[PDB]
Amino acid sequence: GQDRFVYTCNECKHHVETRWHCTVCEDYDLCINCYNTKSHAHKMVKWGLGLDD
Amino acid sequence: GSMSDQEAKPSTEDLGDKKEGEYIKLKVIGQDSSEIHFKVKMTTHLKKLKESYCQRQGVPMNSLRFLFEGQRIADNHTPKELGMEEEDVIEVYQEQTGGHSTV
Ligand SMILES: [Zn+2]
Ligand SMILES: [Zn+2]
Repeated sequence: GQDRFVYTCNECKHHVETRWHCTVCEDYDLCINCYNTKSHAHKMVKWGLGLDD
Repeated sequence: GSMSDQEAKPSTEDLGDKKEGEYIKLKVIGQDSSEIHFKVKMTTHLKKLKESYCQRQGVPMNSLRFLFEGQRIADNHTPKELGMEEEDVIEVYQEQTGGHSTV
């Protein structure tokens, strides 16, 4: 499913209008910055629960 | 436990050991005759790249231009588009040398 981005990133502590949660590594959360820089693929599932707009 | 189920890897195909992840290959080639080959870290606005090249040579704010793909982009953003993996190529145009030549 697809929803808002109400979440945070534990790699830089700077959530950004987006959040990808890697399963294989579990309890692992990445933002648009760390994800682009680190290059951590792993079938991530976008998790959100806020208002999109 | 073994490197490969078959037996062993040729190692020939894989030469050297580089991350080739954090860093990317960004270069420029103006019409005049410029050839630069180097890698820059991808964690800051592309500005921290052309700024060194531009300052050490010339500023785009006149003749020199940086075309990321098929348009013009600002140097105050990073997540706007960039998102390069490794092979990052930027085209530039030089109307004038800015020196030596009268025009
Ligand atoms: Zn982050
Ligand atoms: Zn992972």
